[PDB]
Amino acid sequence: ENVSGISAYLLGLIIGDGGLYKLKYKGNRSEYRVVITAKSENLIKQHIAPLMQFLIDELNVKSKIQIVKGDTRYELRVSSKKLYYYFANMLERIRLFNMREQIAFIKGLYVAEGDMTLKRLRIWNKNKALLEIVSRWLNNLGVRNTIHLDDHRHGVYVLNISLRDRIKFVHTILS
DNA sequence: GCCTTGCCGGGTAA
DNA sequence: GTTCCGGCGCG
DNA sequence: CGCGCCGGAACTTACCCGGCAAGGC
Ligand SMILES: [Cl-]
Ligand SMILES: [Mn+2]
Repeated sequence: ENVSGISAYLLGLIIGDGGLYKLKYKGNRSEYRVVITAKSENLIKQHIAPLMQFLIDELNVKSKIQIVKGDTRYELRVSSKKLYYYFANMLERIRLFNMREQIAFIKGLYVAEGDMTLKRLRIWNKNKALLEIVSRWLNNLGVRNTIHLDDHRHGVYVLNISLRDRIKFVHTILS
């Protein structure tokens, strides 16, 4: 479906450059947040937000897309119990993504946490198990890759995509 | 040569 | 990237 | 009383970038 794909992509952005938060305030107040942060307000307004808005319309979510200016980056924020569980449940069923979703999701994760220089093809994350999942999808799409611990200061692993397959990767995934 | 990729420090964009 | 804050709405 | 959407803001740190050098054809 068109929404499952846009969903997979947004989840990549979210995991890569934002998050999902179940907040608890005093006294017994709460909030659920779907967040993507970025340096460029323009990317957020022009590229990311129209995608999220579509998803919101599609799910009859009522919350508004908030764009908040932070000291170091802009934050897209949807304050919504519904949107939150939607993405959170999807994250839990990640291993079952089909090809369409796999691709969309890797695209989102790469845009967010990849080497966009493209001189090398790399993805960074502290979650090894998440990288191992991506690694297998790639291998099965004919894109060889390795994982090792890149940054010993912060426990950040890198998924390195063999440049022998640079073309199949840039073409297949970053479409 | 040249290409690839593991290594590792800077500092800003998460 | 994450979690405080004070606000508000609502059964 | 209990919870869930707003609008920030302060707070922390995980990324991305990019030079180097070892191994391979
Ligand atoms: Cl995971
Ligand atoms: Mn990023």
